[PDB]
Amino acid sequence: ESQPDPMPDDLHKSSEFTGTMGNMKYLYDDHYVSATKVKSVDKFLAHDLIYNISDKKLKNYDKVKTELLNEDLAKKYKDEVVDVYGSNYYVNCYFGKTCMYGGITKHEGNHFDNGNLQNVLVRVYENKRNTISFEVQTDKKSVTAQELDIKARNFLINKKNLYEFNSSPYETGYIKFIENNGNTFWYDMMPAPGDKFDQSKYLMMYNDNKTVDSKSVKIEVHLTTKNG
Ligand SMILES: [Zn+2]
Repeated sequence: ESQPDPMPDDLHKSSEFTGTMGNMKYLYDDHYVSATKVKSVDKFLAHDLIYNISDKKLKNYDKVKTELLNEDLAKKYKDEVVDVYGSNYYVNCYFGKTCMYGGITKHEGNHFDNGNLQNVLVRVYENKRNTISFEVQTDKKSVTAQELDIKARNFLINKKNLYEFNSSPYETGYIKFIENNGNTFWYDMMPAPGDKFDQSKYLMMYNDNKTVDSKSVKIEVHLTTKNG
């Protein structure tokens, strides 16, 4: 069964976050771990996998630990040739090391043919009006929801100032995934109330390694603006 859509009090309010909105912005603004045809090299806890992945660009890490929801997932992927996509953090990361959640898909059989890319449609709703729509791309057949989530938020940060250093133009936001079997789920896009932001804790939602069919999945982003 589907996750029921948000109740009014399910959704975090950015007005109730008095920490730094930049710490959320940072997780999604041109920010991801990406690795291809890798195989885990080690483990810390029972539910995690460590990989030798170096960031090209700014050269900040060469090992990545991904935590999974349970031990069965770790065992399932441990010796598989995988591709990795996700949002990394350094604060309270403990095994040039960085930490993330989920992001795992088997490589073999998971790509479209002629170097093809699959376009996935994101409809954006602002105070319930579909104001803009845009496409994100993946070359994966079964893609993590996290990868599509990161791609969509990166675009909304840049095009819609979704997150800014001090705050956000939006009060609440969730990203909803609609699958072709009718299953739906959603992530809260705002930080928990209070004055600190816990990145390890926020990102932990991706631990389930949730995958969707890229060719068929529908995405909705539902935002509410501040005054009314
Ligand atoms: Zn691959």
